[PDB]
Amino acid sequence: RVARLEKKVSALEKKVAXLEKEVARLKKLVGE
Amino acid sequence: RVARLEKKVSALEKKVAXLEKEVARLKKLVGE
Amino acid sequence: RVARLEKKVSALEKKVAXLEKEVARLKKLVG
Ligand SMILES: *C(=O)c1ccc(NC(C)=O)cc1
Ligand SMILES: *C(=O)c1ccc(NC(C)=O)cc1
Ligand SMILES: *C(=O)c1ccc(NC(C)=O)cc1
Ligand SMILES: *C(=O)c1ccc(NC(C)=O)cc1
Repeated sequence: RVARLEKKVSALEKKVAXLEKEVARLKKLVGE
Repeated sequence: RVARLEKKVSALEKKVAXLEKEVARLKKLVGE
Repeated sequence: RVARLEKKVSALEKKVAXLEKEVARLKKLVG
């Protein structure tokens, strides 16, 4: 169970990094 | 401890799915 | 190993919170 969780967490980390970059680019495109 | 973590990771996987979908939609609307 | 996972999961939760806020703002401006 812990090994499987470790792999799920690593996958999530890669996706969240990404979303952060994508969100930062969209914020620039839309502007303020 | 591991069961509790599993629940948390499941909840995160759901939230990231979504964000991915929302971010794909916004990217299509902004273009580029 | 479990404590290392717990730290990683806490970190992700704070990051997803956020992304949700930022995305909610973007959705409102573009919608
Ligand atoms: C949990 O991810 C887990 C638990 C057991 C094993 N392997 C054994 C039982 O041979 C792998 C991973
Ligand atoms: C799409 O946003 C999407 C679709 C299915 C799920 N499933 C979870 C919430 O059980 C999440 C997000
Ligand atoms: C897991 O994150 C983990 C496992 C073992 C230890 N340390 C002790 C001494 O067993 C720390 C962290
Ligand atoms: C977002 O959910 C968030 C982050 C920081 C704060 N700080 C205030 C309330 O002290 C509120 C909400």
